[PDB]
Amino acid sequence: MLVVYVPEGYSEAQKRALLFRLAAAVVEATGTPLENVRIILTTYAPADVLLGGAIGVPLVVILVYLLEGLSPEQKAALVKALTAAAAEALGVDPENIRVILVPVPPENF
Amino acid sequence: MLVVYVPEGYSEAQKRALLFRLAAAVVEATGTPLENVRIILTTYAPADVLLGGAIGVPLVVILVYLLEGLSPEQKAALVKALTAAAAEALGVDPENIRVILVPVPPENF
Amino acid sequence: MLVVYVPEGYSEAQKRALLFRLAAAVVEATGTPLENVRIILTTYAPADVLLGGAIGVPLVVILVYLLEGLSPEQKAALVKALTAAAAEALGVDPENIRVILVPVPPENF
Amino acid sequence: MLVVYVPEGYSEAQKRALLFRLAAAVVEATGTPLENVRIILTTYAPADVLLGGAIGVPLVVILVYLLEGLSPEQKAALVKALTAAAAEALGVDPENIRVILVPVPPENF
Amino acid sequence: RPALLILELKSYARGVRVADAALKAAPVRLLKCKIVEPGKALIMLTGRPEDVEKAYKAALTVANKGSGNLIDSVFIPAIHPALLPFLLEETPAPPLEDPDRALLFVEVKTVAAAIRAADAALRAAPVELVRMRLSEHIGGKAVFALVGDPADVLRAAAVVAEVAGDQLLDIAIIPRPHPALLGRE
Amino acid sequence: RPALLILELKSYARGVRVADAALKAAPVRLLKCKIVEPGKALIMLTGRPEDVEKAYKAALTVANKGSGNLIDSVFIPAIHPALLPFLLEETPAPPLEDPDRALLFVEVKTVAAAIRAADAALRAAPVELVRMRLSEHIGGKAVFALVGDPADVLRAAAVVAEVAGDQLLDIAIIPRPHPALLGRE
Amino acid sequence: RPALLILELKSYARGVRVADAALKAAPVRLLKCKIVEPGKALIMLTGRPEDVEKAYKAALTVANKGSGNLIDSVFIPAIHPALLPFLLEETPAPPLEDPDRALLFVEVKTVAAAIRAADAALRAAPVELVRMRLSEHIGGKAVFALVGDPADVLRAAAVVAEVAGDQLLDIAIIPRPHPALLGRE
Amino acid sequence: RPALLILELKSYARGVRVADAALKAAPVRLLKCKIVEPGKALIMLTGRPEDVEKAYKAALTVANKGSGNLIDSVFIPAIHPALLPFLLEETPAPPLEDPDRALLFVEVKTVAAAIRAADAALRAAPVELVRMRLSEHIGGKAVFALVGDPADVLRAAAVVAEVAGDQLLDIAIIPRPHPALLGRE
Repeated sequence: MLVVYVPEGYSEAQKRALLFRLAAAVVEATGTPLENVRIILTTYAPADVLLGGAIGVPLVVILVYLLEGLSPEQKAALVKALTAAAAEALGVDPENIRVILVPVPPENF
Repeated sequence: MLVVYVPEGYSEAQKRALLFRLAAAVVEATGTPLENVRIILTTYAPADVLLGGAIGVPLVVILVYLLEGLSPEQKAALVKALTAAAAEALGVDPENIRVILVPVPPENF
Repeated sequence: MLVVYVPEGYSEAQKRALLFRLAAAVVEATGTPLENVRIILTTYAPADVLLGGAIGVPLVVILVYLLEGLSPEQKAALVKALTAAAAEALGVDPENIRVILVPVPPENF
Repeated sequence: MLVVYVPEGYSEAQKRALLFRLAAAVVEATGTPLENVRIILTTYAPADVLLGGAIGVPLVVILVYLLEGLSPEQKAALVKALTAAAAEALGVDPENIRVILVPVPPENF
Repeated sequence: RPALLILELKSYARGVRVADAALKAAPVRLLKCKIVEPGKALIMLTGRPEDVEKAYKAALTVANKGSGNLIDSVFIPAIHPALLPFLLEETPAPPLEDPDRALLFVEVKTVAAAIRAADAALRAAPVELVRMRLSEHIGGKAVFALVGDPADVLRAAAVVAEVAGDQLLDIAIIPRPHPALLGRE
Repeated sequence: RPALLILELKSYARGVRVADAALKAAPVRLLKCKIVEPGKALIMLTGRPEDVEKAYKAALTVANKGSGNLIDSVFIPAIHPALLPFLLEETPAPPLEDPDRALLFVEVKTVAAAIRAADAALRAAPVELVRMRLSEHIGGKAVFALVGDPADVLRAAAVVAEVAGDQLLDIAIIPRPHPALLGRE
Repeated sequence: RPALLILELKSYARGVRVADAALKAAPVRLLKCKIVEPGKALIMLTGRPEDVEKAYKAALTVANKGSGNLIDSVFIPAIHPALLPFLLEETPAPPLEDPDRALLFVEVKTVAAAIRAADAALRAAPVELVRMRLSEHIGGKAVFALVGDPADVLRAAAVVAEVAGDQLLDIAIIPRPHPALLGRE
Repeated sequence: RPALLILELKSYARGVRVADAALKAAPVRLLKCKIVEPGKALIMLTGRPEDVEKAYKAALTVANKGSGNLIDSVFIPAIHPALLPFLLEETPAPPLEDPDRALLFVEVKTVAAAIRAADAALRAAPVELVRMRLSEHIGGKAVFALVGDPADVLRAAAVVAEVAGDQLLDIAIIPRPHPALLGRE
């Protein structure tokens, strides 16, 4: 499961390409087939978020739910790939993309 | 805490019955009173999600936050009950319902 | 009594002249004064009538209620006069005008 | 000549099929070619007719103008065919269809 | 398991007419052919299944269902026993014996669909009626309360919501009574 | 009596996808998965009755019928023999042998409902097709002519009008041919 | 100098009917009774002058000209010889022999008025057709190119503009070709 | 790496004129100056880079780009080899040899931007075309399918979406074929 929080005001082409590129990065990094890769995202109001004493500046956040058994190095590879993919997809500086993932316990997923 | 992500285009009666049936399943499975059962859900744009190389197909996701001390068998019972309840509530095949839960640590909830 | 069924889509001048000419023909043929000559007509929808496997083609029908004692030859004279009058009045071929009359019994009129 | 009085509120497809079926019944029963079979019908306001102390209930009436020389048995065959055809065409009970015909004298038609 | 036929009409003289025609066809007894607030005619009939059914289609043909004169017409072949004491007269149900039983309350605009949902819930869910009211001193609404186990009450709520659909106007759930409303709800 | 499945779609890539999924589920052969004027995807499949049916519901679930992407979807378990030479390829029918046979012609907007009406007429009325054309060099329309006895032709016209309903765009009846159009109609 | 009759209809079954009636009246041969893009029926007939004329008025009476079913109906008693190779089939004209001949190109919405303007220009101006196309793979338009002397080409352009009037959709004039388009225009 | 020039026009006589002027300026060969559905003129030219470029600006000056007569004009100096067999004629690609290769399909409204996106994807992504179709029996659309590795296919999809932008009308991805559509997609 992926949930991505993004600001509003993006063209349908832009988020469409964002979806394709994120799927590409995930599949190439973790090596899973397309059959088990799911992605979901939603937007928030521009006048709604705060970023370090500033309000209205854009901020993209990534949340991942991933299964254990992945070594830390490939976890870092996933993190870097996701960051670069999103940044190139929407041309926003990497300081505005915060990526976070959670190890879903094997008894849990 | 429950958060359910659903597509848009559902009648108020439909999601109302969905809420009632989900509450029913949760209460009957975990045995908790109605006083401590909370459920929340929201919708996303149809042109917004990807499902295995397809865009626009519906996909329902369930997120649960549950306290430890529950044996795996009753966890599976909860999972099955939630899946069946949602599927019958909205008539969508179970392959389109992904259910996920998280054990909130006792020092955390 | 006269009742004429006609299609819709005719100018007020056209049916007005049609009325005058029909009255003229009736009076000159049967020799009755204007005081006892009455004429009535109505229209029907174009998408409403069938004419020999065709629908929408125009078709004018004449119905007369006439008293006995008129010899067949003058009945034929009335029929011919009415046919020619209507045909010249609306410029439609005589094959599209069907004229019919009924002898109202003397104990009946 | 046929004139059929019907209520208003019928789909164009419905009266179209009604015309076809009535023509079928007439042709098959009296054995005349399509070249001499003519049918006409019109509608009346629902708030306009009375039916045995009831106002607004639908009532279909058939009027036929037919030439003599037809034996009573085939006249009854025509009557039955027309009744059944109309009833099946518009799904109204036969008690609401009144069929009537008139023998147009040979010196008259 | 007896049957029922319900007729909600606006042209209440036409409702009189259709009731007369229905009993012309069939020897079906009359339960109530009366006008109620806000000025709508309500007709209730019962009898033999096939007799009720054929009278029903005769009435449908007579009254021209679908032209706007008929608000709702509900047919049902099998009806619950506990309905009869409620339908015939205001029969107070016995007071609740277990305080744990949660309560369910609904509200829909039309009585015909109200009892349709009631019967659907009864068939689908083993639940018991307590209080009920139809079209009297109400402005056209109708109410009926349910009680029972949390799981049973919730599933019955789901079923009744599904059946009522857009006819529904409101719904509510009471988790727990205590003697200040237990019997005094 | 074989079966048929017809799919008229606008998002023709989505039509490709739904066809792929349908054959994922079932070993149903493909007849035509092609785009036609004015830019609509047409899919025809045939096979075993139950196989076709389950593939059909799978395709309906996949393509989300009712959301506007699907113009029409027609399922049929039993199909007429003379359909196959017409559907597979443009097969000219033998010339009419009796000049008395009147002619019938129809026109509806969508091909799926067109063949639905054709099959309904064939089941209801013993009539024989002569000329037919589907979605090619037409702008999306479709035609098929019928011949036969006056009574049979008229009853078939009534049936086809009833089935087509609002899908119908035009209808016509030719009473009599003569050699200048007999074969040259 | 043979004659021609052209019929552009929208209710193409009605076009079939009117063609059948026209040949009922007259022994006039058929050239093409076919539908074309974007779904319009085109009918071409030829024969004896008086025969064609009386068949024409019979067809006008049958089809109820002026009610919107008839896009255009053009009658002509005398037609140019070079038309026949163009009308019957796509006949490529011989390549231009003099590079000095300027070129003329036109475009109108309806084919009937297109050939009406063509015939009017031919009668008024001695000019020769080269390439032509009617209602096929075009969306309903029609084209025909002309070549010749500057003065003749310009006067023909004036005449064709006058005749076409509002039917015209576009016009253009090419002053000079050179071998990269001479024959490769 | 040859070049290409593409011209999509509505006033197709004006398209003829601009093509004539373009070859007036330059000895650039002609690929296709033809009208297609739904009645739009398509012009394709190729030649020396500088020659093509100067002819292109001459044509832009002649046709008054930006006034609405020109739907799209795309210039490109370097074109992919595999394009030529596809562009010149319908050349069927060899069947896929590895079933693992996922499939990609796109759809945009205009052919010029379609091939612009195709070339952009080819430059950015090493992917291979399989099936393609342009402006024929389509109503103005155009298609081309791609195959290959999941990562390559997905990145190519991203690139083509980015380049197409609002020109895009639809896109789809097929994860896996199996012999019932492998070659029968």
